[PDB]
Formats: sequence, C-alpha cells, structure tokens
Amino acid sequence: MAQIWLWIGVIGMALGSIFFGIGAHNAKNERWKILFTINFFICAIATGLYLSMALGQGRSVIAGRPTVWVRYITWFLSTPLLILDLTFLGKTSLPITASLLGANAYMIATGFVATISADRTIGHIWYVVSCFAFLATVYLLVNQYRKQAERNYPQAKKVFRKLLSVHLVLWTLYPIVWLLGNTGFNAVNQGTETMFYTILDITSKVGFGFLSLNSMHTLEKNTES
Amino acid sequence: MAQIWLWIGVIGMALGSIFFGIGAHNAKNERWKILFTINFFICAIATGLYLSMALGQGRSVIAGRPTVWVRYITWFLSTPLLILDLTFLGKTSLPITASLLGANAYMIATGFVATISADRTIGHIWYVVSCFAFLATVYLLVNQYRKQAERNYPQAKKVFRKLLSVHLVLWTLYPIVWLLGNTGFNAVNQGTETMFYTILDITSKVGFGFLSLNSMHTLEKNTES
Amino acid sequence: MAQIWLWIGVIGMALGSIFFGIGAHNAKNERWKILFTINFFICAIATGLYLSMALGQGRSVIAGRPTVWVRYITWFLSTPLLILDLTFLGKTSLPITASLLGANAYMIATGFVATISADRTIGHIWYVVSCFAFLATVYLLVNQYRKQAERNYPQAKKVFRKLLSVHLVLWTLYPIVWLLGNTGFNAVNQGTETMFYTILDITSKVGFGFLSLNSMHTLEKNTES
Ligand SMILES: CCCCCCCC/C=C/CCCCCCCC(=O)O
Ligand SMILES: CCCCCCCC/C=C/CCCCCCCC(=O)O
Ligand SMILES: CCCCCCCC/C=C/CCCCCCCC(=O)O
Ligand SMILES: [Cl-]
Ligand SMILES: [Cl-]
Ligand SMILES: [Cl-]
Repeated sequence: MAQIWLWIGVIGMALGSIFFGIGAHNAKNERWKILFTINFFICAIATGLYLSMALGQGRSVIAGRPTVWVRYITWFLSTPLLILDLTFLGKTSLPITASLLGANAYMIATGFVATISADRTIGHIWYVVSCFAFLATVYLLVNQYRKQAERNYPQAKKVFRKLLSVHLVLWTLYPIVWLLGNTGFNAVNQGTETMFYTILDITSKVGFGFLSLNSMHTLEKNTES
Repeated sequence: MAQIWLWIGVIGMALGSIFFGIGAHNAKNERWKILFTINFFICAIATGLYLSMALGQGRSVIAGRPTVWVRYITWFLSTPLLILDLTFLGKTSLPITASLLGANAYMIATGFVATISADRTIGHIWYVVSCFAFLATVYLLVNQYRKQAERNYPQAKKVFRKLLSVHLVLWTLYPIVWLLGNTGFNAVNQGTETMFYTILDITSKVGFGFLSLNSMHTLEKNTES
Repeated sequence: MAQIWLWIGVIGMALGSIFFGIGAHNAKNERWKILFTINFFICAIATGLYLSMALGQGRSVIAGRPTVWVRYITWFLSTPLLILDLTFLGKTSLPITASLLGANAYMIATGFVATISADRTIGHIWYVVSCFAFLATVYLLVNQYRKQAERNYPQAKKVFRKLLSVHLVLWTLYPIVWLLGNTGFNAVNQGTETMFYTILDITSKVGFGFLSLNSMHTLEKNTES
C-alpha cells in the first residue's frame, strides 16, 4: 500500500511539473512566467522527494520506529515556494513576506526535530512548538496578508478568501496526520499514513498550483484597463 | 550549572522574542517593522537553539569529547540577521553587504568544522581559518561599512561607532571562549563554557537587538525633516 | 597522486581568491565590485573545499567504496555563483535567473544523492536525473539566457558565445569524470579521478572567473558612451 502511493506521488508530481513547465515555457508576461516557474519548482522538488521515497531512501529506523526524514528536507524547500505563490499573488510587503517565510521555515524545522527525536516526549514538545509556528502563519495570513491583498485588489477579496481557505484547511490536515501516524498515537498504519501525506502533498502542490493560476487569471481580468 | 544556564538562555531569548515581536506588531513604519522583525527572528532562532540544548539535544561525544554541534547550525542562521541589523541601519551597499554575509557565513562554517573535527590539530587549523574570516568582517566593518554609514548619516557617526564597538568587542569574545573550552585548552569546565556562551548569546542577541532599536531611534531623529 | 592534486587545488583556489579579492578591493564601480566579489567567493569556497579534502576530510567509505561527499556541499554553494557570473553579465531576467539557479541546485543535489547511495543502481538513476537537470540548464542557457543577453548587448554576441561555450564544454566534462570514476565504471583510479576534478575545478572557477572579467571589460567598452 505504501509503495503504490509513493509511485502515485511520483506520477502526480511529475505530471504537475510537466504542465507547469509547459505553462512557464509559453508565458505571455513576466508575472505569468514567475508564477508558472514557482509552481514548476514546487512540483519538481516534490517529484524528487517522491522518487527518493519510492526507491526506499530517506527513511531510518530510529529506536525501532520507521521514520521518513526526507520529507522534511524537501518540504523545507517547497513550502516556502507555496508561501511565495501567496505573497506573489497578494503583492505582500517585505516584512510580512519575510515573517511568513520565517515562521514557515520555523514550522518545518521544528517539525523535523519533532519527528527525528528518539525521545518522543521531547519530539511532542517540538510538535507543539511547530504547531505554534503554524498558528503564527495563520495569524499573519488572515490579518496582515489578507488586508494587504484586499487593499491591493479591492474587487477581488473573494479570490484571496478562496486561496486562504484552501491553504489553511489543507495545511491544518498535516499535523493531524502526524498525530495519527507513528510519530504520535500510531492510530493508522504506515501504508495509510503514506497515502494521507501523498494525497495531501498532491493536493497542496498540484491542486494549489492550479488554484493559484486560476486566481492569477481572475486578478488580471479584474484589473484589466 | 550547565543545565540552569541553558534554561536561562531559553528564558532570555524567549523574552527577547516576545518584546521584539510586540514591537514588530505595533510598528509605525516599514523600516521599523523590518528592524523589529529581524531582531524577532534572531531571538526566535536562539530560543529554539537553547530549548534543544536545554532538552539535551544537539550534542555528541566525539572521540570522548562532549561537543555541542547544534549552536553552529542556528548561529549560521542568526548571525547573518545580526549582520543584517548592521547593514540595514547603515544602508550598506550590495557588494559590501554580500561580502559581510559571505565572510560571516565562512566564519561560522569553518568554526563548525573546527569544532566537530575529531583530529584536533585539523580542528585548530580550521579555528585559525575561522578567525581570519572573522578578521575579514572586522576589516569590512571598520572600513567600507563604516565609511558608507558615515556618508549616509554624516551627523550620526557616533551611532555607528557604538554599534561597531559593541559588535566587535562582543564577537571577539566568542573565539576566546572557544580556546578556553574543551575545543581548545580546556581551561574551564563545561558548565562555565556553557555560562559564557549563554551570556554572550543573550548579550549579542537581546542586548544588540535593543541597541539597534535605540540606534534606529537616534538615526530617525537626526534625519527628521 | 591524489594528495598532491588536492594541495594543488588549495594553492590554485587560494591564488584565485587573492587576485579576485585584490580586484574587488580596487574596484572602480559597483558593477565591477560585484563581479569581483562573486568570483572571490567562488574561489574562497573552493579553497575551503580543497583544504578539507587535502586534510583527509569530507570522505566516507560507503559499503567499501571511498566516497568524497564534501565536494557536493561546496559545489552547491559555488556553482550558483558561477551561474550568477553568467546572469549578472547577461542582465538575465528574474524568472530565467531563478530557473537557472533552481535547475543547477537540482543538478547538484541529485548528483549528491547519485554519489552517496549505497545501492548503485539507485545512484545511477539519480545520475540520469542529474544529467537531465543539467540539460535543463543547457536549454535555458542557449535559448532564453542567450537571447536576452544578445538583446541586452546587440554588439557583443561573440562575448556571450564564448562564455556559453566555455561553460557548457567544461561543465559537460564533470558527468564524464563521474562515469569514469568509482561512482560509475571505475575506469580510472582515485588519483586520476582526483586530478581530473581538480583541473576541472580550477579551470571552471579561476579560469572562468578571469574569462568573466575579460568579458565584462569587453561589454563595458562596447557600451562606452
Ligand atoms: C529556504 C527558505 C528559507 C526562508 C527563510 C526566511 C527567513 C525569515 C527571516 C526574516 C528576517 C529578515 C526580514 C527582512 C530583512 C530585510 C533586510 C534588508 O532590507 O536589508
Ligand atoms: C544563511 C545566510 C547565508 C549568507 C550567504 C552569503 C553569500 C555571499 C556571497 C556573495 C557573492 C554574491 C555577491 C552579490 C551578487 C549579486 C548578484 C546580482 O546582482 O545579480
Ligand atoms: C544556494 C543557492 C540556491 C538556489 C535556489 C534556487 C531556487 C529556484 C526556485 C525558483 C522559484 C522562484 C522563482 C522566482 C520567485 C520570485 C518571487 C517574487 O517575485 O515574489
Ligand atoms: Cl516536497
Ligand atoms: Cl542562534
Ligand atoms: Cl566548491
């Protein structure tokens, strides 16, 4: 079950990479070129993640607990680009963009520590820290990010409402999966945990990528001269 | 002794993070927002460092020598922000900012190698290299950085004199502690070495952070219309 | 044989660092200062690489195969600067610069995985992936990069022809050496592989550095008022 879902991730991320790469190659306009390029690299990074996992790499047995550490390495590179999708579309200011990238980096890094710690009490402390770094981004996203975006696109508040809702709901599922997997309560087996992360990853990367493109189209139409 | 000082670092860095974060949240002005945000992340990074150390992580016994490697990982992230404090305040040019960030990165990286090398003769070679990377920053700071800053703020040369004096004196103490600890002569025990680094870290992060804010206030007053 | 070539690299990279550093110190003009600074750090990074290797560091015996992993760590830092040499000189746009830096980062990262994988079939898969990341840069370099550069310097198309030819020919030799060494067919001994990488590194760093400076001189003369 685990193995098939890892190859599904390889396929899904590769297809995402191809179609965003084609879009980047054909883009009319530097802003479109940038947006396609961000999403291409999100999916290209993840294709490499899923290939490494599918080939059996990136995994260690830590004190008897099988632990996939490689996803934190690539997440640390792809999740800032997903943030960049948001801050590019919302024309976010530099301090708020940096704060979002910093808080997100903090989240992934402490999530990594929460995962690889042999002492699972210590790991669960870092999980809480990581959750508070995530909540920091939530605060930034629904306050400063949203207000700037709505100020920049007064006629497109719904566009950013949908971007934020999809981002927040989907990303909140990750710490839930983490608590369900062998990092926490071990309420689901490894094959189910792998399926969950794979579906989340494809949705949060390929799915959000296409939403960001659709969002861009609406923003440009709303701001046609 | 070591354990208490690690928790003192957690507390001190957390308090620094809180007060810089409050300042960032209330800031009047993008330049103030940026400066508070830089210092928030300096202290937030260090809070995580000190929590990891306080919980017993980030340490290895290398050929019988207890070695705290995690501080080099976080220093590599926080020390460039301390440089950014300086180059933001001094409106430093791009090549000099990059040179400062590069030389500082070189210093921390070779300091890491100087620390983890089992062969302590090799480690001491890297210590010398790291010292010369530090001296490179000294040269850049008291020459190009200072002249640009004084050119940008002709009425505030004292402000940059104090920033540089505090930076240079405090940062020079780090290679001294390193020579005193079990990385060099082992003239002080681990508990004293830990206290020294903790006091240095709190002063160079929380202390320098507040100095940078005071400096900003003086710079803006000197350049009030 | 291996040991002498590692020290030759230390010497050659150190000399490159010194002369680019002198050029940076004397530069007339921010653009010249930037270009000298990029090449200084390329060579300074590599000096540290070659010192670590010369001192016997950065090498592991992986399942019986001596494997120099440290070169991928420093290549990951120096090769983007060589790209920056190109994109600085060609005034490349942001999406194409990012795409070049991203594809190059992908190449080095999968090259690292191709090298350290104990399962050499898996390693050879990553070698192919890394080759396709390199071919991605080739496509970007001879298409978008070149057209932008020729548009920016219509009277200096030969300058970018020489830059690209030297970059492409020299960098293509690296995957050939990799196939010849114990990472692939093991057709040359370690001492010869080390000599090959050392000569390639000195040429692609010190040599390309001086070519980039000569290129800059021609570009500025062609665009003298
Ligand atoms: C791989 C992605 C890593 C993301 C790291 C994010 C770091 C966040 C830290 C923010 C502090 C800096 C805030 C902005 C500084 C601007 C500097 C300047 O204007 O001179
Ligand atoms: C985590 C912090 C890491 C800091 C790394 C610093 C790297 C220093 C290297 C400098 C070389 C580049 C100099 C400026 C390049 C400008 C490029 C351009 O203008 O196109
Ligand atoms: C150490 C060097 C590492 C190089 C990493 C290169 C990353 C390449 C990824 C590209 C995606 C981003 C494309 C440009 C984003 C611009 C963002 C913006 O304008 O807000
Ligand atoms: Cl990923
Ligand atoms: Cl730190
Ligand atoms: Cl290198």
